[PDB]
Amino acid sequence: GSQGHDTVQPNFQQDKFLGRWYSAGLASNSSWFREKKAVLYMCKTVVAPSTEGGLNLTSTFLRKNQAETKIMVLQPAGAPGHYTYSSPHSGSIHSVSVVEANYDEYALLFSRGTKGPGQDFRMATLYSRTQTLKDELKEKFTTFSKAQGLTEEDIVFLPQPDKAIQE
Ligand SMILES: CCCCC[C@H](O)/C=C/[C@@H]1[C@@H](C/C=C\CCCC(=O)O)[C@H]2CO[C@@H]1C2
Repeated sequence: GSQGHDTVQPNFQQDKFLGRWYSAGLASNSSWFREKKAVLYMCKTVVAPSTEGGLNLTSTFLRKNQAETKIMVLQPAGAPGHYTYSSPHSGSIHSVSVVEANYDEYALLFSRGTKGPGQDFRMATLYSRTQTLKDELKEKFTTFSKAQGLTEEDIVFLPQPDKAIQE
């Protein structure tokens, strides 16, 4: 048994976090998004400084089940472990918080969206800057998931891109 609503650890450092990253772990607290989460395998993800003085995470996946190519702009909001990025939904509204993240080790972020519609969807992204399995990151994210009420069908850990003939 376990419990927990959510929590963010202040003192975030984009200096040793911003940049290119490798897919390792992901999650989602949505019911409609999960139906699509099962079709998003490994790929490339890089976050660079936005032209508007912020952050821009560009995603890209070629071949293998599905080919993706998008980019979001994250802008800090008050606390260090709190930002927002115009996502898909007409008015593009999103919010993200750093539940932990370590220096030169790994980066973890939780993206939740709260809009009038009442979506109240959440997400957990794990970025590996080494391409290795971290016990702390694995345990911190996996466990933190319980507090975030993750979804077994929403979790995505560096899926195998053995999708052939999907050019
Ligand atoms: C609404 C916000 C969406 C943010 C998406 C995010 O910036 C992308 C993350 C990359 C994912 C693959 C990319 C796209 C999957 C799209 C699935 C879909 O068609 O809806 C996973 C592999 O590396 C990471 C985790």
